[PDB]
Formats: sequence, C-alpha cells, structure tokens
Amino acid sequence: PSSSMADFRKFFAKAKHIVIISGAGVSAESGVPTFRGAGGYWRKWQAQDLATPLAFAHNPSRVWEFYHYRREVMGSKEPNAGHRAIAECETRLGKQGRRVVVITQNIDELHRKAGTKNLLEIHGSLFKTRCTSCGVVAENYKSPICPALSGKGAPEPGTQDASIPVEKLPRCEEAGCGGLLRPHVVWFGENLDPAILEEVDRELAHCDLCLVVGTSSVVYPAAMFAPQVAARGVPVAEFNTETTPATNRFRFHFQGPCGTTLPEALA
Amino acid sequence: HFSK
Ligand SMILES: *Nc1ccc2c(C)cc(=O)oc2c1
Ligand SMILES: [Zn+2]
Repeated sequence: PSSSMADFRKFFAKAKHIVIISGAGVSAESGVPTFRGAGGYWRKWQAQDLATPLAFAHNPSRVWEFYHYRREVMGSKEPNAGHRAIAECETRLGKQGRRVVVITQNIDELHRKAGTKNLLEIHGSLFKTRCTSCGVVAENYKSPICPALSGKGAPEPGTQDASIPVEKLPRCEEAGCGGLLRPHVVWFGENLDPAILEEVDRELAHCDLCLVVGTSSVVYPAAMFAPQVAARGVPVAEFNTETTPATNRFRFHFQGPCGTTLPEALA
Repeated sequence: HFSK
C-alpha cells in the first residue's frame, strides 16, 4: 500500500463522493474513554460487561450510571484536528457540489460538534434515548439526564451501585407513555439499524474514494464496508497508528495520529 | 458481552 501523500492528493482533488469510515482511534485522540481494550475500565467492568441487553435487564441502574458518566465526561472533551479536517472537508467540498459522508462507530458526537452534517452513526449516540415501551428515539443533552443520576456514575473502583429504582431512571416523556428509556446505542449481541445499513450501502455503492480513519480495514466495522468499495476498483486509503499495513489490496496507508495526517491529506 |  502506497505511502505517497502527493499521489493520494491527486485522487482527492478529483473525488466527487468521499466516504470516510471513522473508528475508535478518532475518539481516542480526543481523550474519550471507550472502556474497551487493554486497561479501559469503568469501576470493575468494561463495555462488554455493561453494554448488553442482559446487563440492562438485570441492573438498569448500573448501566445508566455507566452511560451517565460517559455523557457527562463529554463536557470536558473537544474534537481534535482529525474531526476538524473531516468537517472542513465536507463544508468545502459541499460548496463545490461534492459529497462527503462520515460513517462512524463512535457514539460521542464529536464529529457533529466539529461541524460534520453528513453523519451515519452506526452505533447510535450517547445523546439519544430510545423508549423501551414505545420505541421513540429522542435527542437528549440534559445534564443530568434525570435527577436521580446527579453525582452518580463515578468511575473509580470501589464505587458502590447507586441502585436507583427503575421508576426514577430516565423515563419517556411522550404523552401517555412513561416507559423506561435506554441509551440509543447498539449493544453487544444486537442488530444494527437496518435503515442505517441501507444508507451505508448506498454511499459505498456510489463513492469514488473511501477513507478508513482511526481503525483497520480488516476488522469490524471497516471490514464490513471497505471490501465492497475495493471490489469496484475504488481507492481505499487507511489512516491509522498501525506501523503494520494490516492490508494490501488497499491503495494507501498513512501511519500516525489522524490529527496529524488528515489536516494535510484533506486540505 | 463481546459480539457487535
Ligand atoms: N453487531 C452487528 C449486528 C448486525 C450487523 C449487520 C446486520 C451488518 C453489519 O455490517 O454489522 C452488524 C453488526
Ligand atoms: Zn415511550
């Protein structure tokens, strides 16, 4: 896979429909905890322990404490130069009649905070709820999401469960519902929204350039998307921190923090 | 518990 920025820029200059697949590394460069992989814990758990239907079924208070903490942490986090290069790209190309779409597994909305409008959040958002009774999905930026969670979700080991009764967890505010809300986030063992997948497929079918940023093209989620693109002969450029180009079959690989490489690549 |  080629390391030539100048060669990439030649493709970039001509591209009318860029797909940008954004993985966990873009959020990690902003200091966002992911609670996955080595060392990444909340209390004694990782996401695989808490982001599951069974965990929510058995201990919804503990799961809401976890998501409350992650919501509140975002008050001290900012998009990085990679988010900004991506948003600025969308804005500049959009005035030229050229499309940029960001397909992200990140749930922290830093792409939105950076100014990205064309965003497919395949794992949902920390700042959306879904009613487990009526199914309504709502934006929710309230700090705290409900009064009982104020000061809860502390991440330190040894912190006891808040054990909030379900009636005092976040409830649906649709007239005549009152159901228990969950985060509008894909959990382990759960299906992706098929409508989002349909939209993803449309973008991949039409794009003439694909970036994979902050993740590898041979693991989920990029492995679900990049092969479709490469099969049509569309260049795929990878921007990640692996010194190993874990792939060939993809045209480009640029090693380093996305905040270092993308401002140059997308200028 | 691991599977997305
Ligand atoms: N975790 C999960 C569930 C369902 C998926 C579909 C149907 C497609 C895909 O690309 O990724 C999925 C991931
Ligand atoms: Zn409801």
